[PDB]
This record gives sequence, C-alpha cells and structure tokens, in this order.
Amino acid sequence: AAKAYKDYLASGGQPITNCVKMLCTHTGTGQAITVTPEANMDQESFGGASCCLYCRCHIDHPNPKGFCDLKGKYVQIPTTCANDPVGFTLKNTVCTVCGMWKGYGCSCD
Amino acid sequence: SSQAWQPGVAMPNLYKMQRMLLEKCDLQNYGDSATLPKGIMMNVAKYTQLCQYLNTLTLAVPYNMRVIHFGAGSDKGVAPGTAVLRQWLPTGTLLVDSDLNDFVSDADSTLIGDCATVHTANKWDLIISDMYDPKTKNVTKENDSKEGFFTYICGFIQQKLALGGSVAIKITEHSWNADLYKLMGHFAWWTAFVTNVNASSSEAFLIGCNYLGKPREQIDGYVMHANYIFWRNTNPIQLSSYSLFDMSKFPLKLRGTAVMSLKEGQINDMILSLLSKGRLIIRENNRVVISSDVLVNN
Ligand SMILES: Oc1nc(/C=C/c2ccc(Cl)cc2Cl)cc(C(F)(F)F)n1
Ligand code: NA
Ligand SMILES: [Zn+2]
Ligand SMILES: [Zn+2]
Repeated sequence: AAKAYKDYLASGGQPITNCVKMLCTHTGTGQAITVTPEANMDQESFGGASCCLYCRCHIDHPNPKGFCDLKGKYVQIPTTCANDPVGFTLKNTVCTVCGMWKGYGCSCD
Repeated sequence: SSQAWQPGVAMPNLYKMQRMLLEKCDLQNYGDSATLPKGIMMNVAKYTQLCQYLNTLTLAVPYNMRVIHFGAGSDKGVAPGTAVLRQWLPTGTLLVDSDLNDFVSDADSTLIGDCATVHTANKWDLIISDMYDPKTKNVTKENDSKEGFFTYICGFIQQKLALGGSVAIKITEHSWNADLYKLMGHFAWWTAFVTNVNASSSEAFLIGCNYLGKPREQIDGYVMHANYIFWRNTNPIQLSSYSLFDMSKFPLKLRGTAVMSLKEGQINDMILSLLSKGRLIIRENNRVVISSDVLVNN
C-alpha cells in the first residue's frame, strides 16, 4: 500500500491532490501532528484525514486496533513539499520525543 | 468600502423590516472572483469567514459542546468545511458531519444517507448546514419555497436543537424555505450573512442565534426571502479575502456555558434572558448515540 505509492511516483506518477490546506497564522510550534494547525513560517497545515492514504483509499490502517493518528488532527508539511502531503507523511516519521519531523525540525541531538 | 476588511456582510435590520415582492436576483458583481491566498480552497475560505463572523455573536459554548454539520461532503470526497469547524471549535468538541455520498472527514463521526435513515434522541448546541442541490436552480419556472431537505432541517431544529443553541444554514436565491425564515423568529436574534469571498453569489447563511423554542417575533418567510433578494440586488458587496490573512483571533473562545435540564413549566422570563445572552443551554447531557437505518432486501 505505502510501498506502491513510493514507486507509483515514478514514470510521471500523479500525487494525491485535494488535500485540505488550512488558513493559519504560520506562527505555530511547527510540530508534525497537532490538535489545531501549528505551521511555522516554513510550513503548511492540512486537515489530517485528507492527508492519510488509508483514509483516502478507504482501506484498513496498519495498527491491529485500526487507529489513525491523522484523522481529526492537523499535519504540518514543509512548504517545499506541500505539493505532495500524502507522500511526505509516508516517507518521513515523527520524533517521539519532541514531536517534530525527523530532518525537518527535530534536533534532539 | 469598509466592509472589505470584515469576514462578510450581514443583512441590515431595515431590510428585514420591509414587505417586498420576490424578484430575480441580478448581482452587479456576478461573475467576479475574489483572490484567495495561494492553494486555499473556496470551501475553506468560506467557512473561515463564517466562523470569523460567528465569533462576533453570543454563541453558547459549553464544555463538550455538540455540533452537527450537514452537507459536508465535497465533490472530491473530502470535507473542507468540517476541517475548518474542527479548527475553530474548542478541542474535545463533539463534531458529527453528514452528506448523501461517501467522503473522508475529520469529524468524530460521519453519517452517509438522507434524514429518513439517520436518528438521534440527543440535542445539539450548534447546527451548520451547507446542504444544497445544484439542480434546484431553475430560472424558467417560479421561485417557490423549497420543501425537501429544508423540511427536515426545520424538523431537526424544533426537536433536536437545545434552547440557547444556534444555527447557520446555507440558502441561495433558489434554495430556500419559508418555514425556515419563520423559524428564525424563534431565536433571540437572526440574520442573513454573506461571506466576502463568495459575495458574487446569491448564497447566504441564515444565522439563528440563541434558540428560545417559541416565536419571539412573527416572520412571513415568503416576504423575508423577498427582502433578502432586494437587499442583495441593491447592495453590491465587494469581493474580499482580506479577513483570511489575520487568523490570530480565530478560535471560538471557551465560555464554559452552563448546561441545565429544565422542563417547559420552568422556562420563566429570567431563563429566557439568560438564553438570549448566550449564557445558558437547556438540554440533558446523556451519552451521544446516533442510529443509522439500513433497508435490507434480497
Ligand atoms: O433525527 C435526526 N435527523 C438527522 C438529520 C436530518 C437532516 C436534516 C437536514 C439535512 Cl440537509 C440533512 C439531514 Cl441528515 C440527523 C440525526 C443525527 F444525525 F443526529 F443522527 N438525527
Ligand atoms: Na479547534
Ligand atoms: Zn487515516
Ligand atoms: Zn526530536
């Protein structure tokens, strides 16, 4: 599911569109996933459900319980990658300490 | 036009007091388009301005407020409006959305199907509707009161809206209902609100603020819709997205409005005063259960 999307991008792959971009101040904490938009100067906030591959395709979520960590929340995406939010969320992962994107804000080192 | 910095324009009181005959809607700015911030959807812009306007009213805002959103599905299969409502509403607010077709939503629960197939015994604090059938508009026939989903909206308000609750219902030149206007008279205050980003359209939100459960004023719906069109035809509204660039005061302030379970025999004139100021919600606070009917056949 997540593997096929990565490869689908090849040979002129069309990225999932119609992700719901939100209006915000862009003065937020900049954390990856939040209860309200928290985009900073270098991010865009999108409605979580619209950026979730599992929700969009109407397929089960990988967690045995079937929990979605995007639905009902907002996901911050770098402005440079705002053309493909679904893709960015798959590839990258969130830091369990600071709650930032790894290599995109996280600097717990 | 100082209105350009507002989220939109509310129908002035003097227009509400006229006795006009219904005419065709002929907007001067028809065809024009507002310049939206880059990558922002019209549905997101429209709901953002509605919420910025609702912030200026006396909405009751209890703990674990209950909000229901009708006609939330877009053509693309997502719910932009619901995403804005969730941003706006206090964290933890129960938000349920609904539409005729399937869609992906940020709501706590999503109902697919028509009114006759969904049911709840629970009362709500706020009702938002974007329900609209595009085939409703027919300029070759008379523009009469529409009696489809609007009859269900009216029924839902009179049976499932908590006293002190509010509504925001989308209407247009052709998508309207006489009984709904009449029902606006059952609120402490009401208006027709036009968002600045969609001012080139006959669309408006009928806003009922603080439900009293009884007619405070007698409103003739046929006349009031005519008054609405007269206002729109004689008052060009400049398209504007200016308010979208300042979101610092956007979230609905938590008021922690008291919720009480009273009976009709206890609703005195001092209770009405509290309801009217958005200081009280009257309903029970039982677990929220929504039922969905399925016609079974082989
Ligand atoms: O009793 C009841 N009715 C409805 C929905 C009525 C309706 C009215 C107008 C429009 Cl436009 C769409 C609908 Cl669906 C919903 C519920 C429940 F959702 F709370 F269970 N419970
Ligand atoms: Na919120
Ligand atoms: Zn999901
Ligand atoms: Zn970290």
